[PDB]
Amino acid sequence: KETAAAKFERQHMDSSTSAASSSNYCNQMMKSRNLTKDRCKPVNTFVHESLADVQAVCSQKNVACKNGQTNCYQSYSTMSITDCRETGSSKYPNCAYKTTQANKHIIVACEGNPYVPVHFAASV
Ligand SMILES: [Cl-]
Ligand SMILES: [Cl-]
Repeated sequence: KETAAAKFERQHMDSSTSAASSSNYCNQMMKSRNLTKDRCKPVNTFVHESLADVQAVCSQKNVACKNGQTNCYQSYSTMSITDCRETGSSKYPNCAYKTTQANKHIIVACEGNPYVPVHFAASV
């Protein structure tokens, strides 16, 4: 199995682009990251920052997670992100996503040793 840290990297990191540049970004990335293999993953966010900047969020503002957990952290600054969500015209295996680029603070849940992001919670 994939470790929790590696799964977070695979699903959310995209340090190779500064931002989504086309409406087809989500369709291409969801496929490239294998998120449309067994089913169409309904929602997913990609972060366009270096891995080190994202891992550093685990040392930033500690805030509560929606589920009540207390290992969530919010980034002090805004980051370049792309939210990908299936449209109503999406049916596996023909997955289709709406791409929405934005600059916002991210919230992640951290764990382990080293203590790194394991779950993408939300953006503000
Ligand atoms: Cl994979
Ligand atoms: Cl997500």
